[PDB]
Amino acid sequence: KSTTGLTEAESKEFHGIFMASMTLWFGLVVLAHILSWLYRPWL
Amino acid sequence: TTGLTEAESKEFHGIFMASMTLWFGLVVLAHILSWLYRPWL
Amino acid sequence: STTGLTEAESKEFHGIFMASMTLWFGLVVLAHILSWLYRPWL
Amino acid sequence: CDFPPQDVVQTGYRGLGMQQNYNPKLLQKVIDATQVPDAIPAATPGGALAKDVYKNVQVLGDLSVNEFNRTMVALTTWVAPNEGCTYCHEGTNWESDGVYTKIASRRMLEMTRDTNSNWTGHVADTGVTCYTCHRGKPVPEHVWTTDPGPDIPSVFPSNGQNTIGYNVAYTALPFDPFTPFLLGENEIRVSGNTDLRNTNRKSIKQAEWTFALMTHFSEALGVNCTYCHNSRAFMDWNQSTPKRVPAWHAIRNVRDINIQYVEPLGEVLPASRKGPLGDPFKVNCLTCHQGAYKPLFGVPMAKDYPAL
Amino acid sequence: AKSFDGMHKLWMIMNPVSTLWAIFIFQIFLGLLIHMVVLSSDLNWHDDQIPVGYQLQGETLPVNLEMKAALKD
Amino acid sequence: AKSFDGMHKLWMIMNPVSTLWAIFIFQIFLGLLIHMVVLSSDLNWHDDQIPVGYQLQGETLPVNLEMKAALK
Amino acid sequence: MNAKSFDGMHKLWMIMNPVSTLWAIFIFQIFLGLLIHMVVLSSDLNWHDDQIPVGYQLQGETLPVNLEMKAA
Amino acid sequence: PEYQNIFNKVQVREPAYPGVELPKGSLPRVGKPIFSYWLGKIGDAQIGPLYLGGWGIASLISGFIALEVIGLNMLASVGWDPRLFLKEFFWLGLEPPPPAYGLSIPPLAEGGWWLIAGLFLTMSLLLWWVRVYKRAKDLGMGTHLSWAFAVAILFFLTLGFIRPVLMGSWGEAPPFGIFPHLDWTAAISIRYGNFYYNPFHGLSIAFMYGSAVLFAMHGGTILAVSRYGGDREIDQITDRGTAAERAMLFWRWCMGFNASMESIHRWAWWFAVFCIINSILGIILTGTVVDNWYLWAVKHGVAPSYPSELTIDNPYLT
Amino acid sequence: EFGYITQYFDLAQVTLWAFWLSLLSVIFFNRREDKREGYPQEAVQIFGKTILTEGFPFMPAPKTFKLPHNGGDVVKPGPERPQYDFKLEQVDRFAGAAYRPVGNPMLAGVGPGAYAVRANKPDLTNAGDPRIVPMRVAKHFAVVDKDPDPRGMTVIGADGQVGGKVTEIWVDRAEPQVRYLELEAGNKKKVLVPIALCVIKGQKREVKVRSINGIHFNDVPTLSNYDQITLAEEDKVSAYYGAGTLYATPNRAESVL
Ligand code: BCL
Ligand code: BCL
Ligand code: BCL
Ligand code: BCL
Ligand SMILES: CC[C@H]1c2cc3[nH]c4c(c3C)C(=O)[C@H](C(=O)OC)c4c3nc(cc4[nH]c(cc(n2)[C@@H]1C)c(C(C)=O)c4C)[C@@H](C)[C@@H]3CCC(=O)OC/C=C(/C)CCC[C@H](C)CCC[C@H](C)CCCC(C)C
Ligand SMILES: CC(C)=CCC/C(C)=C\CC/C(C)=C/CC/C(C)=C\CC/C(C)=C/CC/C(C)=C/CC/C(C)=C/CC/C(C)=C/CC1=C(C)C(=O)c2ccccc2C1=O
Ligand SMILES: COC(C)(C)CCC/C(C)=C/C=C/C(C)=C/C=C/C(C)=C/C=C\C=C(C)\C=C\C=C(C)\C=C\C=C(/C)CCCC(C)(C)OC
Ligand code: HEM
Ligand code: HEM
Ligand SMILES: [Ca+2]
Ligand SMILES: [Ca+2]
Ligand SMILES: [Ca+2]
Ligand SMILES: [Ca+2]
Ligand SMILES: [Mg+2]
Repeated sequence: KSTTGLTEAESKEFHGIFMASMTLWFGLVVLAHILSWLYRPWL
Repeated sequence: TTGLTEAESKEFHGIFMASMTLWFGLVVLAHILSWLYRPWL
Repeated sequence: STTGLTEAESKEFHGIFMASMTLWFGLVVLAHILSWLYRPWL
Repeated sequence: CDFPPQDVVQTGYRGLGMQQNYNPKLLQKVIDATQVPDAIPAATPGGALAKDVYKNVQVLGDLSVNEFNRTMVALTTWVAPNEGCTYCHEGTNWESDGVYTKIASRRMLEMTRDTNSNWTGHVADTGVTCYTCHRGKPVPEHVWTTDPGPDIPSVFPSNGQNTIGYNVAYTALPFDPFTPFLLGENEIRVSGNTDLRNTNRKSIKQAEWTFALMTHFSEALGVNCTYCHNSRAFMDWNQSTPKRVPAWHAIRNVRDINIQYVEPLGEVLPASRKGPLGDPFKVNCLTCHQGAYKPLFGVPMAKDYPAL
Repeated sequence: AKSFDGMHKLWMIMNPVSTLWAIFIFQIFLGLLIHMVVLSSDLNWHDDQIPVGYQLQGETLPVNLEMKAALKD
Repeated sequence: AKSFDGMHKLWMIMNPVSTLWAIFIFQIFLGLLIHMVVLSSDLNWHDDQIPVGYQLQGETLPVNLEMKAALK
Repeated sequence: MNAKSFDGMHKLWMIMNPVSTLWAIFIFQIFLGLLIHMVVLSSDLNWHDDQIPVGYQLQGETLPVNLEMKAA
Repeated sequence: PEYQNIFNKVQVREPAYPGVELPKGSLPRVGKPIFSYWLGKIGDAQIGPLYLGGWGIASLISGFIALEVIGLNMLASVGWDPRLFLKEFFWLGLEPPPPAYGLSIPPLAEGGWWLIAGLFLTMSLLLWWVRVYKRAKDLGMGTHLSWAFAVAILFFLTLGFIRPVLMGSWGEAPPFGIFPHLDWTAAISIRYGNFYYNPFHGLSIAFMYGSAVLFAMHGGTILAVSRYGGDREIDQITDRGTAAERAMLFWRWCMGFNASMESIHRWAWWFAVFCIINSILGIILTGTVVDNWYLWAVKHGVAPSYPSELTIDNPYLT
Repeated sequence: EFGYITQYFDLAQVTLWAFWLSLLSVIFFNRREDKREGYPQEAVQIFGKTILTEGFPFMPAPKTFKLPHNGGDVVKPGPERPQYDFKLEQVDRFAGAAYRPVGNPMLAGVGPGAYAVRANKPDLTNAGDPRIVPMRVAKHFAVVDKDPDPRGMTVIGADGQVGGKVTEIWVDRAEPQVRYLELEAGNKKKVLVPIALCVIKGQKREVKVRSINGIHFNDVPTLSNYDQITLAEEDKVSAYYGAGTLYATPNRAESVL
């Protein structure tokens, strides 16, 4: 059976930090798009 | 065989179906917005 | 059996396979009815 | 895919290549588009001359009045059959020049007479009429202008190649060979007259420009290289076919049409009939052949009209 | 109504990790493809010059016009 | 609403290191691609001559104009 | 959280190789540097050929020595 | 029928092999070896490790700078659009300078990028040459692979650097495209009167056909005696077994003469190298010594003479 | 003037001559290298006398291979080891006639069943170990699943009969791959079969060996020690299987049409 060797505690830890990082990245993306819309609206 | 028992398969199936439903919901929303902006048919 | 499935397992698989194929063909028919209403090709 | 069978015409010695290949299904599209126009009954002879009866005739002054009216009926059926006689006049003030189409028409009459009389080395006794290019529409179907090329950065000059190239048979060859050759007058020959190094200084790029123009000659007539050459020596006249000699005159003829007549009309026409660089539409091999080895397969229409 | 009961047993014969990877990769490829297919049609939204043409806006700025004038001399 | 409870178990079947590397590489490739797609459209911001054209600005400097006059 | 959300981040290098990452970063940065410089040089913002603050080929063509030699 | 020995039916794994020990003072090998099941169906399954020293890093920096330049110019020719890049990809190219510039260094968007890419590609191939030589020599082997590589590099430099310099123009060299370089091939044949009457071109075609013939023959013969251990050529060379004996009897009976298990590899070497030697000789004389290959062939009694029956009038004589 | 000639002699001409002479000279050297094996040849004379001839061009001077791990020197062209003892009868009374085997054709070592006389040492790895070995001596190998493990299958023999059962796999350590299958025959001997003469069917769990018949697996040559194989033994085994391609059935050497 395919397994990664991580227990359930390690998976919980990884998941916490993964979700935090992804949220921060998407926040920065939204900010970039607001600036671009203010400068050069495309729709 | 995949080595999953029947309980593990049930668990995986639950989460798989939930995720697929959420994804399709987001797709429908994107298409409603696109139809409002630029109708293609 | 050359696939290792017994006769009970084959019966089970066949049941679900036929149900799934019927549902798929139903969706295909629906798509074509909509397309005929919008843009008839024959 | 062009499924078999085909039609092949042999045009040279045996075992040498040198043959033309037709697909019956593609040739039907060229047959299904010719449509020779219908005759106009000859005019009652004698009478008063046009120069003595009409007020502003400057080209067709030595035709009888019957011949004049017949010519006008033909000009309507050849160029503008839908819009009628007022395409090139006002209401019924025939003698006015208030439209540009009348100036254009006068110049075009002159050009057709010049080609029909002075260029028989190319159009030998079949000649041309309006219908040879307009085919019943005011703007001909196959024309060209000086191609600017694709959009590139502003500090990048055009080399004039490496694109798709719709007029040079979809190759990556130079995409506009008409500006140097069919409006300008450049040398097409590139090969030497002896076998060792001599005074010849042409390059491979000039060879590419020639190759581009020849690709257009092939496409515009429906033929191959071997319709006028033997590939083993593209430069020897003693190993060419007789069809190479009319093509030689054709080149010169087209230059005349574009230098004396069509380009000077760039003053008269509106902005609708011009290209990106602001020059009018011009004439090609494809403007009258339109994919056949002779325009309309060589039906002699022009003999019935003494105005041309 | 009872035809699809044993469906969860699918994952006892099909590998879940392989299937997940296949689905993700296919979805990304299809996303790129549909965006490229729509951009190459009349529905294109980057080059349609709506709500305004920006290259045209740059060519007719008064400063650029005045500089292009002083070159014709 | 409790349908996504066991989601954290994803990392017991999918390798975290492989996933991280895949995400990073894909993001860089997509960044390059979208920048190139938008630069090749009407939204281009490098060549639009806004707020001013610089090649044209260099051709009309008084020093260059006076040198081009004395040549011609 | 929102403040304790990034606590264990330093553990990243227990699953990501530091040597591979270092080499990848350096090489990617050099490639990107070359690419952006070439993309900006091919636009209106070009700074080598804009003839600012002066055109040097034009300056060389109009030196008195060159002019006097061309006059014959 | 009987097993044909085209695919491996049963596969076996042991731990990866790191490689024969190098002389002391060498760098380690980079990479951890992986195994491919699909590559193992037809050949060896291990991929890696790899040796990166001084010459193979300078090469790979040069080559990638060249590739970046070529790719970016192809991309600028469509206005930076990647969709159009994929759409019209076989028609794009980086073009040489206009022939009127001669051998000077032209401005960057009118042929200077071509010149840069050519220089960097050249340096890449010479550094790779040194790598190939040193890699074979540090393991104690003969350097036969460097001689053939040198011949290939010389052909790349002939068409491209040496002939354009002897002619006086960079615009005589090929561009970097797919359809563009095919167009170059056709045009240089058209300008210098028909490459079919170039004799070095005929001889190199003889040797390219011969390469295909010889390698079909050798590949067949060794697969046909692999049941007697014929695929192990080193042992059949240093201790001739029945596989080599049968292999040489087959050709002796069939066409009257044969080679040995070591000599056939010298025939292979030469048939691959004479092709390119004649390539160099045929390109280096075109334009610089001979201006029309068909007229040359006529002067030396080579071209056939079809019957005429007609007379065509050269209109420049009239 | 289109074809005017200034001078007949040019450089292309001379260079072409030089090439004709540079070929025509690698032919010479390659043809001389071709004759380091099997020469001088034996020419039969008018009334049966045999002489040694050497051909055109003549044989080269001997060169030496220095084999690794004190495996000796090999001079070529050099001496030959003596042939064994094949018996043959000619069929027609002229030098170019064919020969017939005298006894049992399978056990004669003539025709496709001939073999060479190699060294009685095993082939070595770069470290000095024997190269072809059973998978119990090489303890690090494993068959990749996804592939039918032949251990256990039967060895049907070309007439439908059973030959024996597979009991071992023999691997190659220098290039990891399978070379031989070991099987126990009908009289309980251990014999080898090359993997390039076996069609393996995983589902039938059979190995079909089209070369010889079922009863023929009892007379396959055997090895001295079963932890290694020598060059001579490889030759003997393979040659025995190759003799069956023409001698197994009395109808195999008998003109298809
Ligand atoms: C008209 C279009 C606008 C424009 C509209 C946008 C929009 C909209 C966006 C960008 C975004 C980006 N733009 Mg921009 N941009 C313009 C012109 C440029 C020019 C230029 C030469 O002209 C450059 C060099 C950039 C470069 C960038 C990058 C900083 C960023 C892409 C990040 C990425 O791909 O990470 C992908 C790679 C990874 C995720 C690997 C992970 C590595 C880790 C996480 C660290 C990476 C650091 C990261 C690059 C930047 C974080 C910044 C710091 C807070 C300082 N833009 C023009 C003016 N640009 C994107 C962005 O802002 O992201 C938030 C974005 O959404
Ligand atoms: C005038 C022509 C019509 C048109 C006429 C039709 C017709 C007719 C058909 C489609 C069908 C499809 N069309 Mg359509 N379609 C048009 C324009 C589009 C556009 C677009 C960019 O313009 C897109 C992206 C699509 C895309 C699609 C897909 C949804 C679907 C084919 C799926 C498939 O092959 O799966 C194949 C893959 C598998 C079988 C793998 C396993 C699939 C598993 C089980 C899950 C897949 C989910 C399924 C695709 C989505 C339906 C789920 C429901 C939401 C519950 N069409 C235009 C407007 N289209 C087909 C369809 O509707 O199928 C039901 C169909 O018969
Ligand atoms: C006229 C056409 C409209 C338009 C009509 C549509 C339509 C209709 C749709 C999109 C969809 C998408 N569009 Mg859009 N879109 C337009 C212009 C753009 C532009 C641009 C440069 O102009 C960009 C960059 C995008 C980008 C996107 C993506 C965000 C999304 C496709 C994602 C995907 O491929 O997942 C595929 C990859 C996977 C499934 C792998 C697994 C990924 C997992 C599950 C998590 C990924 C996160 C996801 C990408 C982002 C969700 C974040 C937020 C919660 C929303 N569009 C124009 C304005 N677009 C699709 C979408 O929204 O899907 C929901 C969609 O249906
Ligand atoms: C209409 C066109 C002409 C024609 C015009 C030409 C021209 C011109 C030439 C040939 C040449 C040859 N022609 Mg021809 N040829 C014609 C008809 C034929 C016919 C035929 C059946 O009609 C055949 C069989 C051939 C066959 C041949 C070959 C024998 C010979 C090419 C040698 C070779 O292998 O180069 C391929 C090998 C190389 C190019 C070596 C490259 C080696 C280096 C090391 C590459 C490394 C690259 C690097 C790692 C990757 C770079 C990255 C990228 C650039 C980005 N020609 C017709 C008559 N032909 C060549 C020749 O030999 O002239 C005498 C040649 O120059
Ligand atoms: C005797 C003549 C024949 C010959 C011989 C020959 N070529 C050789 C050798 C020899 C003996 C080598 O030892 C040398 C080598 O190391 O190969 C393993 C090589 C080689 N000949 C190669 C290719 C090659 N040889 C060709 C031709 C020929 N080579 C002749 C027919 C051709 C043709 C016919 O077009 C090609 C494309 C390379 C694989 C290799 C030299 C590698 C090299 O120089 O790489 C360093 C430089 C770089 C550009 C690094 C950057 C990344 C590269 C783009 C990766 C290479 C990938 C590959 C070239 C893909 C093909 C791309 C094309 C589709 C554009
Ligand atoms: C025609 C005539 C007048 C006839 C009268 C004579 C009479 C009466 C009868 C004679 C009887 C018969 C039946 C004769 C037929 C033969 C005749 C007449 C002509 C055929 C001769 C012929 C076709 C020769 C062509 C030879 C050529 C050009 C070969 C091309 C390839 C080439 C150059 C090969 C050289 C390299 C060699 C030798 C390759 C073979 C070779 C290969 C390929 C290995 O792999 C290999 C592996 C391991 C050990 C050895 C070898 C090996 O030797
Ligand atoms: C979008 O892409 C990015 C940027 C992301 C990268 C991707 C790269 C891609 C997709 C590249 C595609 C490349 C292709 C299709 C390349 C095609 C190449 C082919 C078929 C080329 C064929 C022939 C070219 C030849 C033979 C060139 C020979 C040139 C030579 C020998 C140059 C000599 C010049 C020299 C030695 C320099 C002298 C300069 C100096 C300074 C001495 O002059 C005085
Ligand atoms: C059947 C309808 C038409 C009639 C009745 C007609 C009538 C006339 C008349 C009477 C004149 C001479 C008047 C004068 O200048 O004194 C004339 C001249 C002319 N018409 Fe028409 N016309 C017709 C159709 C056309 C059309 C379709 C064209 C344009 C294609 C055209 C182009 C000309 C030109 C160029 C002249 C001047 C001829 C010259 O300079 O010698 N006419 N027309
Ligand atoms: C540069 C492009 C041209 C080329 C290469 C060309 C070539 C030729 C050739 C080779 C022929 C003889 C056909 C044959 O006998 O098989 C021909 C005939 C003819 N062409 Fe063109 N032509 C060109 C342009 C034109 C144009 C523009 C026209 C119209 C104004 C025209 C009108 C004719 C006519 C009427 C004939 C038939 C003459 C006859 O019966 O002998 N051609 N052309
Ligand atoms: Ca004239
Ligand atoms: Ca828009
Ligand atoms: Ca700007
Ligand atoms: Ca500057
Ligand atoms: Mg070109």
